Amino acid sequence: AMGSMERASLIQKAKLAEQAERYEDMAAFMKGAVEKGEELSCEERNLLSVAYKNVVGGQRAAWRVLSSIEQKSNGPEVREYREKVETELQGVCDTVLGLLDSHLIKEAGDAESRVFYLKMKGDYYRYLAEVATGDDKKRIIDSARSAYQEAMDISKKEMPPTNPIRLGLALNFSVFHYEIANSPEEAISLAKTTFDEAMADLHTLSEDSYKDSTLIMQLLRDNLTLWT
Amino acid sequence: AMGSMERASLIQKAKLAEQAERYEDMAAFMKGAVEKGEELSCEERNLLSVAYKNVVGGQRAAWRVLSSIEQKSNGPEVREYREKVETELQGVCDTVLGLLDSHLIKEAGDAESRVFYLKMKGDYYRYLAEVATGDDKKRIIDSARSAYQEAMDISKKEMPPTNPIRLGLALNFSVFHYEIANSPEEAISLAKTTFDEAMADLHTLSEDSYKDSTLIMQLLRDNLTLWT
Amino acid sequence: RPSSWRQ
Amino acid sequence: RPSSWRQ
Ligand SMILES: *Cc1ccc(-n2ccnc2-c2cccc(*)c2)cc1OC
Ligand SMILES: *Cc1ccc(-n2ccnc2-c2cccc(*)c2)cc1OC
Ligand SMILES: [Ca+2]
Ligand SMILES: [Ca+2]
Ligand SMILES: [Ca+2]
Ligand SMILES: [Ca+2]
Ligand SMILES: [Ca+2]
Ligand SMILES: [Ca+2]
Ligand SMILES: [Cl-]
Ligand SMILES: [Cl-]
Repeated sequence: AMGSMERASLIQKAKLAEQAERYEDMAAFMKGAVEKGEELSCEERNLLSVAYKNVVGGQRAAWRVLSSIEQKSNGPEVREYREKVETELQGVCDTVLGLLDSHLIKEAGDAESRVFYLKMKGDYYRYLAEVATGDDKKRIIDSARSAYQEAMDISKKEMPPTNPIRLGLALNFSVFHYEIANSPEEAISLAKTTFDEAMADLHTLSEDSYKDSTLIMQLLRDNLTLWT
Repeated sequence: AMGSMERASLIQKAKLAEQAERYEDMAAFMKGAVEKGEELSCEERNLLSVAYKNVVGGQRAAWRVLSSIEQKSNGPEVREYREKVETELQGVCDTVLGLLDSHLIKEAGDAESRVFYLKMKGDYYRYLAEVATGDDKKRIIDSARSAYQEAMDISKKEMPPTNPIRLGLALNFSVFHYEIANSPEEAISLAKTTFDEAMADLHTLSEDSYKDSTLIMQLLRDNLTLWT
Repeated sequence: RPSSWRQ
Repeated sequence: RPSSWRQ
């Protein structure tokens, strides 16, 4: 749909859509930018992530409302409408995963880009896993696990423990363990070890980097407080 | 799009969409219900209004963000994207106005339904007027004025001064005078007279009706405080 | 900036 | 109920 717009114009309009809180537009613009075939800059990767995180976040919140209504109920309308929202959510996840597979991940050579995209792949398989109930649900869960695990291996080799991407990845992998994999002890261990190793590296950081890292450490702490 | 779904199922799903805060879905369901060709109940009219008010409200907020960015700017991207949002907003307003014209208003015989639909017609012409800049802008403004005026004439003849529809209509017509028609004195006079005449009728109301009416009187008071 | 009817 | 990464 965006094939006739300049890459730079798509990026400019994604930023405008973000300011207008028009996240569906933002995602379509960033999808078009990705499909230009060039690698994404750090800022552009963040725009891609913000756009789709907000779109799928609204779908997930709606699915949870409807799933809760459906559970209390057991006509076909509640199930039908939950299925409609669920199908739309799966479509958005498939779109993101398709962008990562064609061809963001294979062209991502630097640790910051490769870990970023593999974290995204884990996240969107995780969102698929949240609604999965059929023959492929175990494979969906393992696909999330595998993507997160590769990202973790690279991040531990190539990034400092305070790196915000590394911290956000560990945060989300810990949520995967707690919420999806039924592994709360793994979730807690990962969050604690991530927090403690970041704490011990804060002394190396500038004031601005310190603020970036401690913000995400607080989310790890919030989860540990919820879980223990 | 909704021609194959039962009217009652469309209404049920509109209520589910409201709970899920899925207002675009809610509007599409209520559009389908209207297109069944039967008159709408009081509750159904409220669902129709809530759905489209939320959809166009998001579009208006986005248009204002983009128009403000565009004004500070003076490439084509900001103007192009403002135009895109503007066209989508005009499309939603045209859809609502088309439902009112085919055939909600002509079948609305009771004061509560007829005033409700004419207030809606005034509102959606008002939203068109907010973005209008061409040859037809004066006609758009007069179309809003004419719809509001007919609704006011009926409401003053057929409804008590505390009736919530009558109060919401007067509130919105006063906003039309202040924001669209460049008639702040008319806006203030209307809001004051509406507030005072409702105040003098509160003694006739039950506790629940009193709460309904005083809630909208407070919006009139908030505007008078902003304007004086 | 002024309030129109809202829920 | 737990927090995943958010802005
Ligand atoms: C998943 C994730 C984790 C951290 C960040 N982040 C925090 C502060 N700065 C960043 C960042 C911005 C742009 C590129 C890389 C990191 C962002 C995340 O996802 C967007
Ligand atoms: C425009 C408007 C004004 C008032 C109400 N309202 C307030 C309290 N109850 C109502 C109402 C609900 C359903 C039908 C008629 C009035 C609602 C408005 O628009 C929905
Ligand atoms: Ca080009
Ligand atoms: Ca399904
Ligand atoms: Ca590369
Ligand atoms: Ca039928
Ligand atoms: Ca235009
Ligand atoms: Ca009738
Ligand atoms: Cl449905
Ligand atoms: Cl555009």
